[PDB]
Amino acid sequence: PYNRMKLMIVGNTGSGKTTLLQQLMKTKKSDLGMQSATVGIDVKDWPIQIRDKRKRDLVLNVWDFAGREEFYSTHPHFMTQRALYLAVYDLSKGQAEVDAMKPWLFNIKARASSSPVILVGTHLDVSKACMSKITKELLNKRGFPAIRDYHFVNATEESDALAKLRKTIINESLNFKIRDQLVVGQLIPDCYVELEKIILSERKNVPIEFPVIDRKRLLQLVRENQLQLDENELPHAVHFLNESGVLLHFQDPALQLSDLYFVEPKWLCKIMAQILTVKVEGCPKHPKGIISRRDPKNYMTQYFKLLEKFQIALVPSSLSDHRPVIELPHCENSEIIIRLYEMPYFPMGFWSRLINRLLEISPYMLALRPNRMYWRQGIYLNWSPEAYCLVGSEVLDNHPESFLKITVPSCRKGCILLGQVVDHIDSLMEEWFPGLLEIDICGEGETLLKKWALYSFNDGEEHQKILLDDLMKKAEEGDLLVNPDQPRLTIPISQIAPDLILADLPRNIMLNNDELEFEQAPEFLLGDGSFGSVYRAAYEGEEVAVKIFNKHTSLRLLRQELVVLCHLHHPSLISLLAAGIRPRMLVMELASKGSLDRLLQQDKASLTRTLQHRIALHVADGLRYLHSAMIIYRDL
Amino acid sequence: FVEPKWLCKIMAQILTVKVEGCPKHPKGIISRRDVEKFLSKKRKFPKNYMTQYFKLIALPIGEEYLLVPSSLSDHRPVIELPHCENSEIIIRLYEMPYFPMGFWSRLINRLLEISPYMLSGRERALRPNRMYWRQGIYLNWSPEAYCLVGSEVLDNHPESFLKITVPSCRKGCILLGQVVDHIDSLMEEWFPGLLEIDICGEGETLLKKWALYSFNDGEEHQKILLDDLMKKAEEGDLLVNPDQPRLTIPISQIAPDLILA
Ligand SMILES: Nc1ncnc2c1ncn2[C@@H]1O[C@H](COP(=O)(O)OP(=O)(O)OP(=O)(O)O)[C@@H](O)[C@H]1O
Ligand SMILES: Nc1nc2c(ncn2[C@@H]2O[C@H](COP(=O)(O)OP(=O)(O)O)[C@@H](O)[C@H]2O)c(=O)[nH]1
Repeated sequence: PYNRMKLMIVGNTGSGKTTLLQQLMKTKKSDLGMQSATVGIDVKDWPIQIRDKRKRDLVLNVWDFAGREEFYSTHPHFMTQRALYLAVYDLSKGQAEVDAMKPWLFNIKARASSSPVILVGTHLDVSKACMSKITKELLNKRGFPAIRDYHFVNATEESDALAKLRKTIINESLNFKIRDQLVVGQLIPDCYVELEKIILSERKNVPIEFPVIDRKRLLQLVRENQLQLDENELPHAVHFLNESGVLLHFQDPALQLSDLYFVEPKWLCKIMAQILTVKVEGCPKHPKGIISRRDPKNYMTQYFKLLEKFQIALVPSSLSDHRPVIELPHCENSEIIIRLYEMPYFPMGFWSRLINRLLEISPYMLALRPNRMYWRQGIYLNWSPEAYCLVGSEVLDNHPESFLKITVPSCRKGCILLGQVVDHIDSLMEEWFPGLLEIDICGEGETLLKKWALYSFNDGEEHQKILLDDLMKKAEEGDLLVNPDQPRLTIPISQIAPDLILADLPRNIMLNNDELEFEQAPEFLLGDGSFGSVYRAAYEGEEVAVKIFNKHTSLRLLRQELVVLCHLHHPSLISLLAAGIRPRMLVMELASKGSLDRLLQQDKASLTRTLQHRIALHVADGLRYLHSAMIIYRDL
Repeated sequence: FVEPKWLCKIMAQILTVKVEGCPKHPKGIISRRDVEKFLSKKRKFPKNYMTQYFKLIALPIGEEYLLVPSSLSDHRPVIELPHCENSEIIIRLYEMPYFPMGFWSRLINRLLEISPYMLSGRERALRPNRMYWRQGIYLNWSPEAYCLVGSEVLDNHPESFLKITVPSCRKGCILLGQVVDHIDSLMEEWFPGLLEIDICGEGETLLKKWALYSFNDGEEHQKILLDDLMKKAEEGDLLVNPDQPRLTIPISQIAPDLILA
């Protein structure tokens, strides 16, 4: 059995975070009479030898996150889904700080959507006990994560309330049980436990200034002991240990640090927050937010290399919260495509990653350089009055949510930019915050995020753009135009959302449904292959092979495949001819003789002993072109 | 005006309109509805006169919103540029002891004419992008034609500067010439004291105009005040490095306006 969880503490800018934990841990000393606000996340671990019939002496680690808003950019890295979350009221300012909790709870829901949260009042000596009303009214079960219990400990001193809170923590930890698994008492191989023991023992035998450990040292320690791990067991073992928080290791190939292992996580977390606290009150030659290389044994390079790897370097935090007024050339309600991403709150590490994803993409419309101005919530990378992209962030009147208004020109060069930024935002959103884009069939189908598109029938002077949900607009794919209740006038789909229709791709891949005849229902035209999804049809008067896609392939994935398939164009590689919707198909050249495997299986005599050379030459040419295109075929 | 207090405090009130909730306006943009609702007394015709007496404060934008160049954000945005090589940008500094009162709002108002290429109606127009702020302006026709006229502060210098950056191209030279001509007109009409030739200063004025150059790309910019480049262009057309008389840079790229380039 494995008995180890994470008890993360959550709250804002000064509350019972480092004070509550002391009596929760029953730390008697409390030598620091006046302690400062937390820098980093302050990892600590404390075992609970439960004095009852059950003897599961579980040891769990607390990560009491810093509450100041300047460290908020790095917190979502350490928000795992295998943990129990706390919250702190600061009941001194009752009925007000409960509202201040809502961004934190929303972030917890976005990151760890299936973990219980326990709310804890941290003031009784001062004041205002009506906060439990609002917690029972709007904060209970309205989009927020699954609240389990709420407490009102005095925090300054031990008491019956604190004991009840500790028992509640014990009960909720021992009854975690995500999707009926009972994590707190699951079963793992003993090799993992032994590796954890040796790692936490070696934690005390590393240099303080640099506890980073190379993979060679880990292979040394596995050799010194009698572990039964091989090269094929470490990639899962260290990942499981990382999920338990014993040591942080990163498996992203793009960020070239997977060789290093970060034992003693508190050191790494504290170093991550050192740059965010240094300032200069001198001459403001540089705008607020930008910074260059300014001040040990070769560690200086590794520092900002790690910051760049984490994308904390230009410091996206403390970066010019006020935006300068921007006056676009064409804003006559018809030359601009606008899309909105209405969400209840902005997730913590959203903008610092977003303005760090579109930033590095210089080869747009492909290498020329774009002008750019960065603020805490925008990019606005613009090339010319006819080619730009403004990814802003405003609040609508009489609207408590947060919006992400992307404004792009509607011309040829704007469709590409809109589809390329929408794809990046969607990928970020589904990769970092899966709890937001999560369907909710139970209850109303809110999904928390409503992606709107703005459209106006009148060619300018409409004075207002009508909203339209992107899913409802997507279901309107039967035709090619949208129209109101008064159908005398209509708007093409391409002008208001050129990403749903395959418009951001090069126009030489138009479906051209008028001249295409194709019978999907019969199977005698499926003869290409055997029980496949490819059919035979005729397009432009020529015999071709179409590839009908099932419901599995999403539109975004298909577009991401087509954008790289369209630019290949070699005479030894099957070249695309068209693609389109109704249904999601793909037309390509028809190989008259079919694949080579069937011929080898049944027509072994057809090869005239010199075709065996021509096939090899053509395949070699194809492989040469593919490797010249810096793409690896991987399955031939 | 029989009551000066009323006029002064009306100007003050228009300069201090604030709305809760962080509305869709970046700092320095006000809407007529907001200003009418902000003043507790919702007058009918005096509101029209107040919006019409701003011939002094609040320029009209789109007949529904007002720009207030004296209340714009004073935080210089983190702004990059297409070109960043020393041989691809022309930089002209205007060193001053201090910024006169109303200088940075007069410069913006003057720089809101849009015809540096259309030549005052010879062509139709060419609308650029703009990034107004209290101490600067950015105009962008293309990644090859742009202008950034903004204040700058240098290390260990108690003065204030007006660094103008343009691309080192033909359109960059056109923009530099137009901007320099307009700024010289503004300095001549509204702030003659900075251009005043002090006899006690012996040919020295509060304004000093520098051109930044670099013989080799990557090195630090060196300053030469224009009153020497005028004579050096009277003699020849090239600037020569005194240490190495082979690194020669034309005056067609350090200051094209001197030689009518
Ligand atoms: N353009 C074409 N002309 C002729 N035959 C083709 C063409 N494209 C594919 N085929 C053949 O039709 C069949 C299609 O195989 P396909 O690539 O769809 O297989 P798969 O990806 O493993 O299967 P699936 O996607 O259905 O799970 C194969 O036998 C292939 O050789
Ligand atoms: N009077 C009083 N002060 C408290 C109480 N709980 C916490 N504090 C104060 O809050 C501080 C804790 O700081 P903390 O929130 O952990 O720092 P942060 O995590 O970086 O925001 C301590 O210095 C305490 O003085 C309480 O119940 N009563």
